[PDB]
Amino acid sequence: EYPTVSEIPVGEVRLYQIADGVWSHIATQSFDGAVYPSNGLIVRDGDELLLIDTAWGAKNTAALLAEIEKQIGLPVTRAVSTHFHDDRVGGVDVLRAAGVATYASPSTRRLAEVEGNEIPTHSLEGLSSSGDAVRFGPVELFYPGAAHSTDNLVVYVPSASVLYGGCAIYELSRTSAGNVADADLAEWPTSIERIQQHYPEAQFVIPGHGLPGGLDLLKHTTNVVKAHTNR
Ligand SMILES: CC[C@@H](C)n1ccnc1C(=O)O
Ligand SMILES: [Zn+2]
Ligand SMILES: [Zn+2]
Repeated sequence: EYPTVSEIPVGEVRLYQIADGVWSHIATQSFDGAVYPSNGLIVRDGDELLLIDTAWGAKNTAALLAEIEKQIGLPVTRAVSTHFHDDRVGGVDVLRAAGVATYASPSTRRLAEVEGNEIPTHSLEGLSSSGDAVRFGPVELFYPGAAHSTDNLVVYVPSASVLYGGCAIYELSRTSAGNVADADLAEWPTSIERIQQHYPEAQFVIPGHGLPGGLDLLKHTTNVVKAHTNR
């Protein structure tokens, strides 16, 4: 069973093996009066690991690296943040000090600097236009357009048919919008449709927060965004 926000003390990180060489990482964080789970991805890259997103904070990201060393025992050599928010770049300094090469699009680095969040060192070129995709080792990076944020990327693992949607994709149990302060509500369904059109073969869909599912998380998210738009 997938670890839920109830089973994880703020400060611990769980790993969940989705497929051969693919895991999600799950942390918890307190925010605005509540506790939320948060997902990222780990993808084996030969004898190294590619990390997708921090574990939401320096303390959680330290624990994430410890859990990876304990349960997998391969070095994290590169990390990609999928947008500029704290649940995605909070902990980047921890990764860089541990020798991880940290990456984000110039869009994400720009917005993180404006916001005062941690800034990944390296830039991912070739993702500034909606529908752009670039290979990054064992994953493909995709910019679907503005959704949860203007810079949000999704990540596809071709070998395992795993689509990591990040915060642009909601889990089924979430029936109201989350933090939409930086969102483009008007474009979000269109951006989700680009994901569906580009990855129709996806078998495992991982939202930014909560339980994984299939491609039906995409239509669920569009439904929730439209309902919010209409409120
Ligand atoms: C999922 C709950 C909301 C508040 N949230 C917390 C952190 N990130 C988000 C998001 O919307 O992506
Ligand atoms: Zn966000
Ligand atoms: Zn988020």
